[PDB]
Amino acid sequence: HENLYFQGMRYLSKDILEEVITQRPSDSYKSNFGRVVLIGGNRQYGGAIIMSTEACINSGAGLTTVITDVKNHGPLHARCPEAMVVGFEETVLLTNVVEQADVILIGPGLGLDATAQQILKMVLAQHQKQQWLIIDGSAITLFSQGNFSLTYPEKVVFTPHQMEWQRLSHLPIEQQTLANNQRQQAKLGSTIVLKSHRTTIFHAGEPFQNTGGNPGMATGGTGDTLAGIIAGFLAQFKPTIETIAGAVYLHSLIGDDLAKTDYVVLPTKISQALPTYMKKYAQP
Amino acid sequence: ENLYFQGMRYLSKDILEEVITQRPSDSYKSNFGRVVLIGGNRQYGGAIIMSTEACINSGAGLTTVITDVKNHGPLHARCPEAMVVGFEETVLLTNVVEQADVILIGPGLGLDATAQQILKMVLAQHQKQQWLIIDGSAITLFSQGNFSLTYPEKVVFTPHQMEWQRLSHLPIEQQTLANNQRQQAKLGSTIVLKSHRTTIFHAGEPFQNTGGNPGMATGGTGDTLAGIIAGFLAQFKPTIETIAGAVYLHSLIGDDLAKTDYVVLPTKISQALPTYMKKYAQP
Amino acid sequence: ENLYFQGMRYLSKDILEEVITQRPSDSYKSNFGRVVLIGGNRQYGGAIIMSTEACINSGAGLTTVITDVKNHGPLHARCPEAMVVGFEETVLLTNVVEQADVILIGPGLGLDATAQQILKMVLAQHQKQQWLIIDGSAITLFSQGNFSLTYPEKVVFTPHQMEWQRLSHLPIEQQTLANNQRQQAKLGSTIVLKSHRTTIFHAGEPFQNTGGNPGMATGGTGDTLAGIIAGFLAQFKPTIETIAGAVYLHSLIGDDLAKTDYVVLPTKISQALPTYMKKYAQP
Amino acid sequence: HENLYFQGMRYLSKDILEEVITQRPSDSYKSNFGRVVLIGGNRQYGGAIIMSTEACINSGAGLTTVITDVKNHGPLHARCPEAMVVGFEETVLLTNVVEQADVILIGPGLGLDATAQQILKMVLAQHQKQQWLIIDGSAITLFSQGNFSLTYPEKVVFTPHQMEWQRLSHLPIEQQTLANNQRQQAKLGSTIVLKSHRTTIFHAGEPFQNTGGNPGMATGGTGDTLAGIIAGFLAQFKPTIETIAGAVYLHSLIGDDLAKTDYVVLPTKISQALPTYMKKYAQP
Ligand SMILES: [Cl-]
Ligand SMILES: [Cl-]
Ligand SMILES: [Cl-]
Ligand SMILES: [Cl-]
Ligand SMILES: [Cl-]
Ligand SMILES: [Cl-]
Ligand SMILES: [Mg+2]
Ligand SMILES: [Mg+2]
Ligand SMILES: [Mg+2]
Ligand SMILES: [Mg+2]
Repeated sequence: HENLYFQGMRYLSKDILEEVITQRPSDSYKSNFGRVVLIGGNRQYGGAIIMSTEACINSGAGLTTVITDVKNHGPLHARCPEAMVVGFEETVLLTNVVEQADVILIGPGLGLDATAQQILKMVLAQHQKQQWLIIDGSAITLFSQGNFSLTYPEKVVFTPHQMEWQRLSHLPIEQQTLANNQRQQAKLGSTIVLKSHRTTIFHAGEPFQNTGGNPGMATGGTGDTLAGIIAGFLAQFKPTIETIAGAVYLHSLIGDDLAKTDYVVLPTKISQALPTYMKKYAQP
Repeated sequence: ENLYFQGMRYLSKDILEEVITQRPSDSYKSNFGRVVLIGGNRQYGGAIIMSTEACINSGAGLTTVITDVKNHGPLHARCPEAMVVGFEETVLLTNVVEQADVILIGPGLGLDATAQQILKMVLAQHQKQQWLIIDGSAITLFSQGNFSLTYPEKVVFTPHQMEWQRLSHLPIEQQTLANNQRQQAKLGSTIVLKSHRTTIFHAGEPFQNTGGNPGMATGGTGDTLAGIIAGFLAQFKPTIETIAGAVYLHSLIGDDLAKTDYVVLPTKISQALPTYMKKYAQP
Repeated sequence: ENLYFQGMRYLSKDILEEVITQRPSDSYKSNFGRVVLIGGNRQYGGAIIMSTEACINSGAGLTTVITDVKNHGPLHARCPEAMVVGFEETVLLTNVVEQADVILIGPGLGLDATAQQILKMVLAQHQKQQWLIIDGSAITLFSQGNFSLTYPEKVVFTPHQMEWQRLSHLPIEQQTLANNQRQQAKLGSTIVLKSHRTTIFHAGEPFQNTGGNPGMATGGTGDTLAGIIAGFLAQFKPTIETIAGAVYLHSLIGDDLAKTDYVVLPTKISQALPTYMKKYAQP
Repeated sequence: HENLYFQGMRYLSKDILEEVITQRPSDSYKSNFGRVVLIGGNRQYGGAIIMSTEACINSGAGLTTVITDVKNHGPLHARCPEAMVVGFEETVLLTNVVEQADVILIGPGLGLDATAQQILKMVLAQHQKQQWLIIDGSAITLFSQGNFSLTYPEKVVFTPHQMEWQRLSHLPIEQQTLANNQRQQAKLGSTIVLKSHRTTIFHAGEPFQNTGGNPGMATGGTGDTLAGIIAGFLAQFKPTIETIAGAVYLHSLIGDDLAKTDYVVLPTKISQALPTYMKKYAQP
C-alpha cells in the first residue's frame, strides 16, 4: 500500500529543520539566543529536570536557569555546569529569574504536592505576554485540576500525552479525533503538542503531523528531553509554531537514528547529539 | 574433560534470540515495566547505583530506586533517568513498591533493622503478578528471619555459594545438582546459583551458563547482573528463559570486553546493553 | 571591507608557537604554577566549575578553588584534580591566596558582601610577583568600591562591554581604540576587552583576536577563557603575549569545534586543550 | 653518546610487566584479587583520594574501600561506584575495614591536621604483619614528625618525593646518593619508592631504576594515581618488590604514551587506560 494522508495537515520532514534552524549572525551574543528558565524536579523526580536542562543547553539556548529542589543542584551541575540554579525556597530570586525569562518550561519531575501547586500558581500569575510558557507533565495535571484560566494563551504550549490531554480537554481517548482535538485546542487558544507514536501539533493554523518516533524511545526521560528541546528552540528561533514542530521533528529524527543501533535510546544521548545534527540543517 | 549432566541445558546465543523481542510500534514506557530497586546503605551505595545503570540500559521502562538519601546525588549524576525514594519516606516507599512490576532487593543493602523492616514490608505486600528478586544480604536476612513467600513461583534468589548455604542449609561440599534441585523445589522459587558457570534451578530442567571470566571478578559484577535480570523481567515473557537470557547476556558482554580489558568494569557491561540487545533482538 | 588600524597587531597561530614552550625534562608540578580560582556563589557555581576545568586542562600545575561549599561536590565529580576551599574558611582561604602564583577572581562570584570582602582581601595582599585576573562581577565590585591596585602591571581585567563601561566610565559609543587605550593607561593594567574580535590593551601596541564565532555565544564561554588565561600565566612567560596566546587558543578551538557543532559547549573547548597545546608546543 | 648505567641496579622495561602481570586463573573470584583500603582525602583535598580510588579499581583490585571525609563520598561514587565508603568519624567501621584489608594505602589528600594524625596512629597501631601498608604524601610527613616506629616494616612501602624523603631519611637532597639512599632504606627496613623524573625503588635487593616519566605528568594527582596503582598491584600479584616496580613502570609507560598526544596528561586518563594496557602484558 501507498501512504494515506489527511488533507489540511502538514506532514513533517527535514524540510522543517531547514526552515527553522538558521545560521547565527556573526554579530550575535548569548543574549540573542534567549534566557530560558526550566522549572521542575522535586525530591523524587529530580532527574527529569536534569534531562530537560541537558537538552536545553545542547539545543543552543543562550542562558539556562533551573528552578528545582536544592537537593538536585549537585547532580545537575555535575552533568550541566552551564546551567544556573535556584531553589524552590528562594521566593524572590525565583521570581526574578522568571521575570527575566524569554521562555519558561514548567513541569518535568515537578510532582503534584503543595509546593508544586504553589510554584505553578506563582508562574501562571507572573507570566508576561511576550514570554513563551511550556506546561508539561504534572504541571498539565495541576493546571487542569486547579481550574486556572490563561491570561495570555497564545504563547502557552501544552505538551500532554494522551491521558494528560484527556484531563485537560475532557476528551476521552476514544474521542480524541482530529476535529475534536482541534476544537479543544481552539477553546484554549494555546498550542497543543499531543505526544504519541506520531505526535501531532494543534494550533491556530493547519496542524503538523510528526512522521518519526519509535518504541526504543519509550523510556523515562524522553518527554523531559523533548520539552527541553522545545524550550531551547523557542529561545533562539522565530516565534511561530513551525519552531515547535522543528523541535518535535529533530527529537524523533535523532531518536530514530539512534534506535538503529540502540535497543533502548537513552534520552541523554538525544541531547548530546543536538549540536552535530543542528549544524547539518542550519539554513545557510 | 568437561562433565556433562544429561538433565542440564547449556546456554548459547539462541536464548537471546528467543527472549529479546522487537518492540511493538504502539508501545509506551509503561509497557516496558515499572522496576523498583531497593538497596544501597551508606557504605555500599555504589552497589545500587550499578544495579540502576544496568536496569535502565537493559530497557526497563521506568526505574525507581529506594536507597539512602546519601546516595541520591551520585545516582542522579550517573543515572538521571532513575527516580529516587529514601528509606525514611515510608508512605512513598510503600506506594512505589505497590505499583512495581518487578522489585529487586539486596544490592548494597546491608543487615540493619531498616533493611529488615523493608524486606518485611516487600514480602508482606508481594502480589502474584509481581516479580521479586532477592539478592545479596537480602538473602541472608530472608533466611535468618521468619520470612516466607506467598507467591514463591514469582520469586528469584540470586545467591553466591555462601548465601545459598545459608538459604538452603547445604554446605558447599553438599551443593550437588540433585541436592540443589531438591532445595529449589522446597522453596518453589527460581535459584540463580552464581559461580563460574552460573546455574539456574527452577521447576523445569536446570540451565547452565557457558560463559564468564575472571576479568569480571570485581566488586559490582553481581549488582550489574541483578539489574539486568530486573530489566529483563520488566519487559519480556514471565518465564525462566527470560532470566536465563539476562544471565547469558551479562557474561557474553563481559567475555567480549575481557578480550581487550584485563578487568571488566561492571558499568561497561551495562553501557553495552543497548547495542548488544539490538543485535540479538528477534526480528 | 575590514578596517585596519596601523597600531593594531592581529593574532595568528604564530602567537601559540611563541608562547607554548616544551616543558623541561626536570620539571615538577610547582614549576607549572599554583593557581587560585575564586568564584561560584550558590546560584552561579557552574561558572567556577567551568573555569576550573579550563585551568586544569591548560596545564596549570596545581589548582585550588575558593567557592561556596555547595559547589565542592559537583566540582570534584568533574575535576578531582582541583583542591577546594569554602568562603567561610577564612584562615585557609588567606593562606592559599598568599601562596598562589596566579589568582583569578570573578566567574559566578555575584555581588554580595562576602564577595566584596574576599575581593578586598585579595587586593590588599596582592604581591608583585603574582598575576591577578579580575573577571565578571569582580570588575563591577572593583569599580563600585574604593578598591585600588598596588601593582597594576600584574593585574588583568577581562570585561565585556558593559563591565568596561563601568570600569573605564566610557559609554559603549565612546569605546574607541584611542579612548580604550587612554583608560588602560590610567589603570596601568592589561584590559582584555571581550567582543566578537576581542582586543587586548596594554603598555604596548594592542592585539586583536581574529577568531571567534556565534556558536560560542553560550553561558560559560567567558568562564572558560578566564581559566585558560589563568593557566597560561601560571606556566608561561610573564608578558602580554602569554595572555594573547590564551585568547587566541580559546577561539581557535572554538572555531574548529563550530565546524561540526552548532553550539560549542564551553567544556569541550577545555577538554581539547591538551591535544591542541601539544600540536603548537614550540619544539 | 651511548647510555651510562650503574652496576648493581635493575633498569626497568616492559620485561617487568610481563613478569608481574599474570593471567588470572579461571577458577578465581573477587576475593582472590585482594581487599584494598585507601585512606585520605580531607575536606580540602578529597580529589586526591578519588584519583587513587579510580587507579585502584581500574588496576584490577578485587574490592576497594575508601576511608575519607563523608564530604567526599558523593563525588567519589559519581566517578567510581565500585568503591565502598567509610567516613573518618566511623571509628568502629573504619577499624573493621582496615582489619580485613590485604593492602592499606594511607596519605593521598590526607592533610596534616589532628584528625589526620589520629587516623595515621590508629592505622599504624592496627597494622598486621601480613598486610601491605603504603605510606604516601602527608602521611610520610606525619610519620616523620610523630617519631613513630614500625612494628612490621618489611611490608611497609613509602612513596616520597625528594623533600618528603629528606624529612623521612634526614638526607638533604644534595646527599641523596644511591649509597646514602640505600643505607637509609636499610635503617627503616621498608621499601622506598623515591619518586622523581626517574623514580628509583630501594629495598632489600638490588634497586630498580625506572626508565620512563615526562614533564606532561607534572600535574596534581599524578602521585595519587601511582599510589592507587601500587595498591591494586600489591592486592593481586606476588608479594615481592618486583610487583611495586611493575606498578611504577606501567604508570610512567602509560603517561609517556599519552604525552605523545597530550601537552598535560590528566592523571585520571592513566587510570582509565589500565585495563587495556594490562591485557597487553598479561603473561600468558
Ligand atoms: Cl528522576
Ligand atoms: Cl519523560
Ligand atoms: Cl547505613
Ligand atoms: Cl550565594
Ligand atoms: Cl582535591
Ligand atoms: Cl599528586
Ligand atoms: Mg523583561
Ligand atoms: Mg497495581
Ligand atoms: Mg610565597
Ligand atoms: Mg584477616
